Amino acid sequence: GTHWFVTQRNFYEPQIITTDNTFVSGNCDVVIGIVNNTVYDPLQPELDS
Amino acid sequence: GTHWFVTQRNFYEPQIITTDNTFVSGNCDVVIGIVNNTVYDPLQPELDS
Repeated sequence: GTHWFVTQRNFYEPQIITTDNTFVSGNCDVVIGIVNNTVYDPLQPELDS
Repeated sequence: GTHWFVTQRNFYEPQIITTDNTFVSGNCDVVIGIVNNTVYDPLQPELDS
């Protein structure tokens, strides 16, 4: 109800959405039901730090 | 005939060669029939930030 988490189908283990846990394919205008959220980039703070 | 791609066996989905889709093992003088090409590194362009 607040933030989108990634989890396995056999158990519930909250995990933050990241570029390592997701794959970039297609655009947002194809998938039906796609939702908007913030994908965390682990390299973003490393480059800024 | 232009650039080498990494695609699935059951489906043809051209994708640029990157360090995430492959792993470095052995050398170039062992594997038979190896070809020369360029591997895209996502960390190289991010160095400007």
